[PDB]
Amino acid sequence: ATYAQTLQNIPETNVTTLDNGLRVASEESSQPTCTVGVWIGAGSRYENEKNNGAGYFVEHLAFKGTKKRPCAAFEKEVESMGAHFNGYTSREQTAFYIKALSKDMPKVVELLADVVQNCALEESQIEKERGVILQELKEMDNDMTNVTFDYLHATAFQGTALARTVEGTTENIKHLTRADLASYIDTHFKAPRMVLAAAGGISHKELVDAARQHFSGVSFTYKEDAVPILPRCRFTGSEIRARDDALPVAHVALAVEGPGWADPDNVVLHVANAIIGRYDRTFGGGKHLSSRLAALAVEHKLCHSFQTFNTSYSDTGLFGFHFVADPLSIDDMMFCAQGEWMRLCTSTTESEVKRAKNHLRSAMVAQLDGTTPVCETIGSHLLNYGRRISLEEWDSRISAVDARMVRDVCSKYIYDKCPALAAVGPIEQLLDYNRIRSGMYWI
Amino acid sequence: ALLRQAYSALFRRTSTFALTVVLGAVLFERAFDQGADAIFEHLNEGKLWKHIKHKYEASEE
Amino acid sequence: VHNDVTVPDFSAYRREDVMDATTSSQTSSEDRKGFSYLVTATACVATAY
Repeated sequence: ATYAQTLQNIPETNVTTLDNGLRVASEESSQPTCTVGVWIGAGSRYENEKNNGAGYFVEHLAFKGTKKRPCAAFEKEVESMGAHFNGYTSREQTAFYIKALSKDMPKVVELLADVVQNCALEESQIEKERGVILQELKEMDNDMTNVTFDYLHATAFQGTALARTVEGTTENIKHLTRADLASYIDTHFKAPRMVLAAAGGISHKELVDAARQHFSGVSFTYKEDAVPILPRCRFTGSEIRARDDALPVAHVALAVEGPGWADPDNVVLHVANAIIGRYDRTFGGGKHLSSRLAALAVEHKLCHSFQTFNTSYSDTGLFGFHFVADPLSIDDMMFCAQGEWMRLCTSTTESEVKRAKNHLRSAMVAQLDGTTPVCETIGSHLLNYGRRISLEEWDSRISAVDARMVRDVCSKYIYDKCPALAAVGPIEQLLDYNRIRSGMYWI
Repeated sequence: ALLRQAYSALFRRTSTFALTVVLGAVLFERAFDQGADAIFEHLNEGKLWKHIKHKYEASEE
Repeated sequence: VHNDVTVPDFSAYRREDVMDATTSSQTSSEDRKGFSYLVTATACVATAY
């Protein structure tokens, strides 16, 4: 029963829209258990300077209870049905979802609706979470990788909204008002911008009837039905070096502006990132690993790890790589890294893309390893790509990619481009933007 | 857009850049050398053997 | 905390074509690069001469 076929067999993802704008979608499996959630098209990018951190503060309350069912009432009801509720909030995408028995499919939707709509926002709890978020910041600040990507955005998108952290400023957390969290919810958590997605043993029809029932938003004026278009974020070849010779290792991330969800090149970009891949000191492969960079990394003890990435966004994106190294091998590593990038633009081989494509498909499949991940793909696809994109399609697109294509596309986005750099730790060895800028050409 | 076209077609690829420099010099040379001489000779009219020449060059006998 | 860190403002130095934080800097890139590389290319021509 060849791969090809198993692909065209996976049940189609159904989507139906309500009069309020809400879009309900789902992929039905025989699974006795399931996952359902609302993927809102909101994040820190929608926040401005005065409320940076709202969507995150709000994330901390969508679970402390609603108007109808207060704290214990909510938790008790949810804990007692063996369900798992949890979510997240990115720069331009927020999500809240539950993992429950396909049986409870309809009661969950009710619960979801009650959260996005009737958050209690108990002004008593607010002051508590305020101290919690402040505490999580102290912690997240010790996560070099995070510090490094935030900074990456901080300078690559300096001057724009995309250059803000999701968690927000220490001041905003200390001062946001119930009212602020209030309007945040009112302004963003809106039907035409939300997506009720589900995966598992669930009837799409049953799913949508339940949606109609509690997700009964009303829309009178045109304004309400409209989805705002965010102001464009300006990428800037720049660098931010936060140095502290006291930290054990050093983090380095370099990137170029990426196209954005909609753009087909992304496929090619992924196939490329698939060649250089990623590495880490516990990869059994060793000196024989296929990725030259990885291989080089191993042969020269160049880094405790490295990883490529193609972080997409609506209108923009970040295509780069990140590596952790010892103070004294930062240069050799950076050198080799740009080396492979230049190689991508100038000499990618068919054999490489062949391996890359296979590896990619495999990752593509792992993206749908369970109701939750599958669900996450739906919520995001609709939200980002507008519709759903089947593995059969992705797989198609991927197959079209070839060396020539990789080189052209990579040259297009990499060659002779002013990159964005972020470095943290004992970064004295790696140095000079110029020296790095010249690494952008010839290979 | 010359800057774009120029960049896009000459300055981007390290090779085309080099060739452009070679080609450049060539055209630049001719142009420069000619004009330079022109300016010099002009500032020195009738004083150069170029100018005097004809009075004795296959002019007598 | 690293969240309180902002890249400063570089308007006093930015090239007129990338001053507006809401315009894809990319469109003006080929010129910004085209111009500078032209200077260089010319310098090479001169030296070559």
